Amino acid sequence: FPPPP
Amino acid sequence: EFPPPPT
Amino acid sequence: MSEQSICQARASVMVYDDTSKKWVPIKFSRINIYHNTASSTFRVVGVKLQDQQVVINYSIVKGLKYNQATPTFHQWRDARQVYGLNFASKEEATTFSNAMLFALNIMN
Amino acid sequence: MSEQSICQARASVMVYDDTSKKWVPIKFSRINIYHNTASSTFRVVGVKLQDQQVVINYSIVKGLKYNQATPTFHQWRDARQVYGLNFASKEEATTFSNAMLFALNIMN
Repeated sequence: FPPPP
Repeated sequence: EFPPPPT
Repeated sequence: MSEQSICQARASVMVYDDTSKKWVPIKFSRINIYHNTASSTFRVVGVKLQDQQVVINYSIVKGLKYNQATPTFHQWRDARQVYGLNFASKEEATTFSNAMLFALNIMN
Repeated sequence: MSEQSICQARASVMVYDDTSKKWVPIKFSRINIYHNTASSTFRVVGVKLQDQQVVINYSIVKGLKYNQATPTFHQWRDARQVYGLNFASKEEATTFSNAMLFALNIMN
C-alpha cells in the first residue's frame, strides 16, 4: 500500500 | 425465446 | 481504469415474470452501456435519473441474446431470466441496439 | 433482480500510479456499494454527481484488501492495482468502511 495522497 | 412484449 | 460509456438512452427497465406470466418493472431511467478497456468488459447500467440510484448493472456476456421485440421495446435473455427495456423513443432504441449488438460482436 | 445500495458517501476516487509514483484521479463523486441478492454480489459504484457519469464500477472480490490509510482516506488492492477514496468527511468514511468490511465478511 502506498502513502495517502 | 422471449415472450410477447407488453401493450 | 475508468468506466467509458459507449451509448446512453432513456428506458423503463423491466423483468419478465414467467410466473405472474407478466412483464414487471425492476423497481424512465437513464440507460448507458459502459466499457472497461482495462478489462475489455461491457455493462448495461441503468440509473434512476430522479434519485440517481442504480436499478440495473448487467454484464453483457459472451453468448447473450438481444431481441428487438418492437421499435421501442427490446429484451435479452441471459440463460435464466429475461430483461426488456421500454424505450422513450425509437431513436434512443436504435441507438442503444447498435451499441449493444456492437458490444456483443466484440464480446465474440 | 435489482441493485440494492447498502451505503452511500462522497469521495474523490483515485488510482495509485506506481510509475509516476503518485496518486492520480481516476477521471467529488457519489460512492455507493450495491448488492445483488439475485447473485450475492457486491459492487463499488462511483457516479459523477455533476454529469452523472459512472467513474468506477468495482466488484469487491473474495480476497480483497481494504486499508483505511487515514480517517478520510481508504484504499484497497485487488491483486494488480490499488484504489483509494478521498472522502468528504470522516463520518462518510466511517460509514463506507462499515459497509465495505461487512460486504467483505459476507464475501467470505
